[PDB]
Amino acid sequence: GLSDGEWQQVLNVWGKVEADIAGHGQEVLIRLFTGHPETLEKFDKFKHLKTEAEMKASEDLKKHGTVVLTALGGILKKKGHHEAELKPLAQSHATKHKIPIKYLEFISDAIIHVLHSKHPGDFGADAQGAMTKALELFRNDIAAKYKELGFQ
Ligand code: HEM
Repeated sequence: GLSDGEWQQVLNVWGKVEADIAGHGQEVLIRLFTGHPETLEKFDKFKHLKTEAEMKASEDLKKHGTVVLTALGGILKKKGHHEAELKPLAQSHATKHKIPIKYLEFISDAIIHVLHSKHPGDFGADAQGAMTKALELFRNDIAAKYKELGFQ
């Protein structure tokens, strides 16, 4: 649960991402894959990437980063009223991709890391607080659907 002022902060931060969605999306995925190499094994289309240079050169990885962040932005713009947008993603991630909730924690922390890396000194304590709460709400509502499905 976020206040209006907290949502305002989230959507202000999100404007930074929307100026360069592919570059942000690329860096989020590279931070996830290099920091948590087990996550790469869930992607049949990325498991061939052995080095970060290959990851950086991969146009398909940047494309998937765009898909991911576009979906997340659509959810965030709902300011918590996201049941219809979140349900299919929870279902695909539990039943088809088999992504444990732990990896959603990993990508959440990776988003924070990338924001500080690309906007140093311009991602303030209030903005980090509100963005963190929004990612927690997203993860928690996914977790409820995972529990319904019995997925661990
Ligand atoms: C911010 C959280 C994330 C968002 C919003 C997101 C969004 C998406 C979307 C929109 C798709 C395509 C449609 C679908 O299959 O449902 C996708 C595919 C996928 N997601 Fe996620 N995702 C997230 C986190 C993750 C994480 C943590 C992993 C793995 C570590 C992951 C693994 C995948 C895989 C395996 C695919 C299929 C790729 C394909 O083969 O083309 N997702 N995701």
